[PDB]
Amino acid sequence: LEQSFDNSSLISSVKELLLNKDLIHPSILLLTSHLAHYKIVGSIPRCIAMLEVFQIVIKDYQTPKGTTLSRNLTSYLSHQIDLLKKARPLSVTMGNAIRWLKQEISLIDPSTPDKAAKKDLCEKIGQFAKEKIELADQLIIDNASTQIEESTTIVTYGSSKVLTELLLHNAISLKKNIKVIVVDSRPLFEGRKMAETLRNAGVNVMYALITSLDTIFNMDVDYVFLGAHSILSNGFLYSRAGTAMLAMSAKRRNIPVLVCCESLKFSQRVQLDSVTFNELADPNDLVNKNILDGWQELPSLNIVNILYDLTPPEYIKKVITEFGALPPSSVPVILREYKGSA
Amino acid sequence: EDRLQAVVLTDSYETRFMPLTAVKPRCLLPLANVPLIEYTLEFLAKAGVHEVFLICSSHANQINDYIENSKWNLPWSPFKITTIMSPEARCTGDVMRDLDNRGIITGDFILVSGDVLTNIDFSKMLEFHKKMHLQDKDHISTMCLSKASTYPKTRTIEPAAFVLDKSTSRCIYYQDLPLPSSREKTSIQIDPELLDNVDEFVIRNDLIDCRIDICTSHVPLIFQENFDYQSLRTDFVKGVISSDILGKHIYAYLTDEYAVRVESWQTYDTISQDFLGRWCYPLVLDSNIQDDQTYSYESRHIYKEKDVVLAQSCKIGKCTAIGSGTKIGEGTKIENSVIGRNCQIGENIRIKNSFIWDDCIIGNNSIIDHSLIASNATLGSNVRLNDGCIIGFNVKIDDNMDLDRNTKIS
Amino acid sequence: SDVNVTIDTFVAKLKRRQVQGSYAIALETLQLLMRFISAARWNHVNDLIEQIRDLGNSLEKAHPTAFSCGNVIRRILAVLRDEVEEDTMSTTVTSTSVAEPLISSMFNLLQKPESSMKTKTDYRQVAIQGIKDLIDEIKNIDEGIQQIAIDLIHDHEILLTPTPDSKTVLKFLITARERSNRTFTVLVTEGFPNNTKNAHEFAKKLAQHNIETLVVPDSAVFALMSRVGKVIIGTKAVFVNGGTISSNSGVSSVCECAREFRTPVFAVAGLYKLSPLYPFDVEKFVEFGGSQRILPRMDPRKRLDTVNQITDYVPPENIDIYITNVGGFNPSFIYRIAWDNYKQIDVHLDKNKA
Amino acid sequence: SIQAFVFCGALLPIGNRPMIEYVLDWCDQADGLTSFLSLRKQQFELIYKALSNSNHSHHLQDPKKINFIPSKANSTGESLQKELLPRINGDFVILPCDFVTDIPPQVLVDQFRNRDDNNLAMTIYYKNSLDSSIDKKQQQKQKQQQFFTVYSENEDSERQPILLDVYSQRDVTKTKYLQIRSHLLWNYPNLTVSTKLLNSFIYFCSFELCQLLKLGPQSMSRQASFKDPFTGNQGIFILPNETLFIRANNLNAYMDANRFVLKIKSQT
Repeated sequence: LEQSFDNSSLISSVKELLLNKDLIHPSILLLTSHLAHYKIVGSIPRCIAMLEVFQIVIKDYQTPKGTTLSRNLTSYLSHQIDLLKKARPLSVTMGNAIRWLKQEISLIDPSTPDKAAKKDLCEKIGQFAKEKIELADQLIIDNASTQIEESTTIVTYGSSKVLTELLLHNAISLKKNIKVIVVDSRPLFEGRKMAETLRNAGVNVMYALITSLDTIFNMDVDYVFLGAHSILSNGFLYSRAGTAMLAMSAKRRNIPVLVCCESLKFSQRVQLDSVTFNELADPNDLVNKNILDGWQELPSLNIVNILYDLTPPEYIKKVITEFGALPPSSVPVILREYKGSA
Repeated sequence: EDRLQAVVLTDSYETRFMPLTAVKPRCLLPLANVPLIEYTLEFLAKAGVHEVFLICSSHANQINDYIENSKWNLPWSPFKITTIMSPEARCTGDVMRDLDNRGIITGDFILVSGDVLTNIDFSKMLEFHKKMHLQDKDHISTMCLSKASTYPKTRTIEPAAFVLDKSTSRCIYYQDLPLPSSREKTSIQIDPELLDNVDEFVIRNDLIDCRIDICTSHVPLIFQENFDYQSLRTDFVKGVISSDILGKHIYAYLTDEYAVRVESWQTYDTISQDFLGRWCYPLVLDSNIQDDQTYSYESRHIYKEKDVVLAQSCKIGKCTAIGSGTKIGEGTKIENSVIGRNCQIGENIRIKNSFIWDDCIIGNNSIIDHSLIASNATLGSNVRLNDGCIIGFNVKIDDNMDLDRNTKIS
Repeated sequence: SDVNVTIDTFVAKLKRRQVQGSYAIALETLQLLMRFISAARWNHVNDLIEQIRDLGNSLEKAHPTAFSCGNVIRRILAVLRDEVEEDTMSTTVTSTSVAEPLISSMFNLLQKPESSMKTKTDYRQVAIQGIKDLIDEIKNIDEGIQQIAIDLIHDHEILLTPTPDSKTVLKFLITARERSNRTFTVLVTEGFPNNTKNAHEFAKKLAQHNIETLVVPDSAVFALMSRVGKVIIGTKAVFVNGGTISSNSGVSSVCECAREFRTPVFAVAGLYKLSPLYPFDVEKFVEFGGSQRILPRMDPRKRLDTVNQITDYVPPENIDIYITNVGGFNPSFIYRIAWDNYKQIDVHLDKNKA
Repeated sequence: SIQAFVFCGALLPIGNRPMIEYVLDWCDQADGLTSFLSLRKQQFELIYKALSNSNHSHHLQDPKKINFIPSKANSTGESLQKELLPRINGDFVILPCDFVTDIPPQVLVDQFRNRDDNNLAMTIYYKNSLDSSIDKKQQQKQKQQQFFTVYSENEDSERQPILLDVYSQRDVTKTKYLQIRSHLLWNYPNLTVSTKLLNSFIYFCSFELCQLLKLGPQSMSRQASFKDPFTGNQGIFILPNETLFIRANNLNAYMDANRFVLKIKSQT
């Protein structure tokens, strides 16, 4: 009660809707079903999957009689976003795409016979993720590869989002020697997906848990690379929980730390505290007859499960985007030069 | 309850290890710088036993002198130790009936066939067996086995398929699964007349065989007059359940963690690395019990004793184990392999996935891959190897000898 | 003899973890030690320390990383190593008693020239009470803990421990709520995946005594570290640097993350949890665990590698105080308590005095 | 999207509502349970439909196409293949002739939701319920079913359990005495089978009308023999699914429906 972070109302556990005024897309319920019951995403996997259902749901237009297609879809698509907000609040990978999409709703005129409404939207929103994601990730590949020598180590955290493809390129598409250290944490064992993949790729993978983190650093170790969820306007890395403890330690143990990221994952907002702006996710998950049951109904017990947390930018040495590399204090200068400009 | 008898039998897999085994039994062979007699013996020292009964159908003279040099002939061991000599080719079960004709064994007792290695407790196995006593008087035994979950078809020699009960876990029938690389003999058969009082029953494959069964003394007397059974599970667990004897209930048991038994070198390939890793928790290598070793643990699974001369610029990779009396040289590479005690390593040799035993001298520029070397077998210069070289004991190798796959030379 | 087999089954008791924890092994190594005391015929007082120094080398070489057994044998030697010099100068006439406990230890090796009259049997019975007074100290170490820590801690601050497997603070925070009626909370993380057995057991019994408690995951402990300004760590053993041998898992990096926020870091330790040895290698005392409960799939064909760890070590710069039965102490003062309990000979506890 | 379809093949309905009608508004009870349309044969519909189209203020949008030939005049496996090319809209749900239940299909279409395992058909079933006693009928006509009973305790793999083959009494147990190909055993080799498993005929379905066109599944009568061949290599082809539950529902198969409505299904 003294910190009262349990009464930080960033999320509730509300469910069970029945309303049928909107024609709810059945497949967008599947997307929310695939998130909230068991999380299967990073952030750019959402930015793919949020786009996967959007190409389908615009194809079923269902434009009514006395309404322009500019007038209904700004309500029709945005009503379906609140289904996701019941499941999981948005990211900036969510956020920067959808406001760009709401521009495209507004910049059309009453001239389209709804047959032309596909290809002016379809390839355009396809060339979004073709440019802003795919070949944006291509420029990640050449930039990080020249900053990695052979016969070294990489320490990652959680499931990566883009540097999985980077580790595939340096182990197979360039065949230089490399050892991989993947560490994830209870409850979301998403780093095991990388641990399956890179040894299916056939490379030296050492799996790890965050409680045993010191003895990884007591060996020959360097080049700590990180996934990301958003970068603050200061330089704080808003990312998956438990990122900063290796980010403080490897910076304390004088070997450099980088964050693989992109310009789409920037943001205008700013903060400097970990427990201010976050999300909780269903406190039943940290249980597994069990050992304990009854965080409810029992006096003086609670289960927290932090999803996102900030890292100080002094821990990060170099921030790499698709345009290049940059020091972490110099993050917000792209916000005036490329994001909404490029 | 009390008086935990047992019976230990080696000497059934002399067919399996024929390039070796001419001078010493399979059970005498070193897994990780130390043999696998005492892996079982310390495991039934965990059982809290009072006596054992060895079977040595071959190489009988070089068994007890090793026990004379063990701690087990010295009076603080959990059991007194007894041996039984025998002539050759005395198969399983016929070792029992002649012992049953002797008839020392009273009550409950421990079958360990093959050579096993595990981490399972003795406790939860046994009241489960006593739960069978409290549920049945026509009971037979409880066969504890593990669950090779992510890997079917890599239990190398024989694939074993089991059908058992949901509730009581009574093993319904056994039929040996064929070779999985052989896509031809695609049929199993289970006669449903004996499927009366189960009606919800589990048919599995991944129960990896370890032959660790405990049973009462009545069922060898049942096994006595049925003298036409020659194996443990290939014939007898079928015929005791295929309606010939009426109302006899054998159970199995499944555990969620490690228990295994050596079948071939491919089993010797896998579980050596599993024991060298932390997959054998808690029975770990730095315990140093048997020849009261001096192994100190380091990260990435390094098992170094003392008196280890590590040269400059020789990288030691993951999953290695080094005894005393050893000297590596400059420019060599040590990775994912055990190293015998008291040996010599030359210059620029890449040992990789190969189990070199004691007293071995390797000539320079002679890399070794998937090729274990037995005792006293030195090498020469430019001796290149490949998969399956199971070269044997005291084998002099001259220079420049490259070999082919499955070189079972001696 | 009959005592020579009870040590062998005690040697067997220390191989395959037949006892765990820093508490119960010290009581059971000492009750078993009295059997060796009652059946010994030393015939000379320097033979009796030879009777026990090989026994420790039959024990410490048998299992190194247990220390609650390992520090008793030196301390119970030290109460007799004291009394060799007691009967030495009292036998003489000129300088029978000076009785100042400290001579300058630098100069003592650097000056070398070359009623109870004897009562040779008393070294037995003074060790028989030496059996008894050690255990009776261990039974109530918590009163010297609780005398100074409620002095040290205050009322309205949120807290955190990374060691739920500490029966000290399990017992201490009962009476830290009960007698002193201070209200607060404790954050509690898990020793994943090992003390999470007891971590769920820890806050539940504290939920019975309802100290506003809540369980945090191991990854979240940085994100709430800005709120909390005090951490306590229930350690397992402690060496001469003030670097302590802690409990199972997860506690070292969060002790590092606490130190980075300029947060005071507390520890509790009994006087018998002291150890006169030095941490030469950190990795010769950091014991690991198993690949079983850190991933259960056991792939033989993909077959990656993974690391467990069931011992964490911290430097003394990351620690601040030692709440003990005899007071709170500096991380660097630890020698003076230890060398008031141990001697320079049996710290190299080995028959080869090379 | 979801589409309904009802099969058909004393006849007097006992429980104060017609036998044929018991799947009509029951599969569309609330919002959620709405399929696209349902289909049915004639079955002298005038007694059935005139009471079924009573009490109307509820937007009872009921189209129903009628055939006569897949109505015990032909095997409903092969005859249905031509009866789907105008009938296809999206996902499929079939219905048996006279199905009854207690727990509504709102939670059963929830089982159809989270099916990202690229499935083609999941089959929600149940075993026999608590029967009366050792009955005063004939012997236990047990449909020995060849499948995987309990949930998979392995991640990512058969996360709903699998029906593998399908047989019964009198076909294998009286000719070849429960023989199984060990080849089809090799995929998920830790199986469990039962005897009282009542084939509930519910059979959630999908877009395999786009993908039944290869030869080998086209000769299927009885609408279950598609994983009865392993359909692989001598890799594996597409996958079925199966689901069941614990308690508190109903069905009917035999002539015991005269006594199912007597003491089990009382309504107050």
